[PDB]
Amino acid sequence: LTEEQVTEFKEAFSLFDKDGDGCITTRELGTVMRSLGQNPTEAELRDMMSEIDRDGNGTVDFPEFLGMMARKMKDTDNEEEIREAFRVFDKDGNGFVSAAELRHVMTRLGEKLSDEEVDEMIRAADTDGDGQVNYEEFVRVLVS
Ligand SMILES: [Ca+2]
Ligand SMILES: [Ca+2]
Ligand SMILES: [Ca+2]
Ligand SMILES: [Ca+2]
Repeated sequence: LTEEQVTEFKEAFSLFDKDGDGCITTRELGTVMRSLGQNPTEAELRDMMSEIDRDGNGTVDFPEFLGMMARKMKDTDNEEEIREAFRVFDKDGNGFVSAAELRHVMTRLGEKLSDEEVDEMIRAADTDGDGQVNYEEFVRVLVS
């Protein structure tokens, strides 16, 4: 992460760590959520904390909080990277990747494929039978 990002996350952490002791407990997470107009149960708060408490000591320190934010940012970036790739493959912007578009963009990526090979790729990913690859069909492949 950048210095900047670490700084914004340190500010956020400080808002949860009400007593300033360096860790966020389930009670402090309760106090933050109620201050936002929410009202979780104690079981729900233990469950939310469990997902972020990497070492299992029951509370969340700043390295664990930063690890949660870094993984959230990476998930958002991977999703954006796959969307951007789809928009680059869909050269005419109609929302579908055709066999001709896929053959052409693979050459830009350094792969010279035959029309039969690209047509096999289209049929493997084309789960609705329209002969083109739509965005969700593309995501399915890039996630497998
Ligand atoms: Ca604390
Ligand atoms: Ca911990
Ligand atoms: Ca297209
Ligand atoms: Ca399709």
